[PDB]
Amino acid sequence: MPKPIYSYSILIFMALKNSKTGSLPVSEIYNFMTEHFPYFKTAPDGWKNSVRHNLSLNKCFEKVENKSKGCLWALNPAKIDKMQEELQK
DNA sequence: GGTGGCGTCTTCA
DNA sequence: TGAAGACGCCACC
Repeated sequence: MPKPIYSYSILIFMALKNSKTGSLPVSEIYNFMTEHFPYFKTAPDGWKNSVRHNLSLNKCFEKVENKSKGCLWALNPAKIDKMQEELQK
């Protein structure tokens, strides 16, 4: 169908804020996106790469220390207001 | 061949 | 300057 109106940053923010602990491995970010935005179930390859590009670059998201193979990703708490504002559009 | 972290390159404002 | 994202690389298993 159409792409979501949301940037990848906001899509990731939705996935993480919706989670039980507030952090997810990227495989579960993908599952959130395909479950909530069925566009991604059939989207051309590459979108996963873009999600991970955003996670690494954006200081909005922080890589969490593995507790006891993918890392967990979490929100930068100082950037939640900004992400919340952008979501309200 | 898939996965995940991060990089390159272009477009645009 | 830099947001934004399409697309690439490569260590690792």
